[PDB]
Amino acid sequence: DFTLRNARMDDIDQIIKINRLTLPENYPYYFFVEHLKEYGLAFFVAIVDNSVVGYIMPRIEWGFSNIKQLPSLVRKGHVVSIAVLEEYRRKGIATTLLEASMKSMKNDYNAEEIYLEVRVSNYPAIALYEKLNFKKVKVLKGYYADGEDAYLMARP
Ligand SMILES: CC(C)(COP(=O)(O)OP(=O)(O)OC[C@H]1O[C@@H](n2cnc3c(N)ncnc32)[C@H](O)[C@@H]1OP(=O)(O)O)[C@@H](O)C(=O)NCCC(=O)NCCS
Ligand SMILES: [Cl-]
Repeated sequence: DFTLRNARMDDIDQIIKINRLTLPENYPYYFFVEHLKEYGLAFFVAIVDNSVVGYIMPRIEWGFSNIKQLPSLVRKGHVVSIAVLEEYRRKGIATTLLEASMKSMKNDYNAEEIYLEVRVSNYPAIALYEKLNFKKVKVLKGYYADGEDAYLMARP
């Protein structure tokens, strides 16, 4: 089984290692640090045997809604990055990380809606998000480097 706690500065080495093994968007270390500094309460790691096997990196934003029809300014949570090491997948880790991060986005940071972007080919993640009541809002054409479309997904 696994446990969740808030990420700490000394987790970043392991967070970056997971990021680089699992995802092509390889953000600089300082990028991870900025999110930990500003939105840390909603930045979680999953722990198995005193090591990090998963994380969720959040951002809290203010701007136009991705959900309302008429332009509408809101406080919104943004899932920037989420990953689980291969060996530890399908154990409910990402679900747990997401539920924990979303709680904090709303309760610590006053987020009113939550959104993310995902590769249209990333069926495991799309399935995860739809389980947690995210809906496809629109296709961001050619969002990824090389040209892959993203779904913008958002949750009221
Ligand atoms: C997407 C990812 C974070 C899922 O992590 P996870 O801990 O394995 O997810 P969970 O175990 O909580 O799964 C929750 C739901 O996700 C879906 N899912 C996860 N992996 C799946 C897969 N291999 N095939 C089909 N559905 C999958 C299922 O609907 C699952 O619900 P269920 O098993 O009860 O039916 C993980 O596969 C991953 O680390 N991928 C690489 C990084 C990445 O793509 N992150 C997202 C970028 S936007
Ligand atoms: Cl691409």
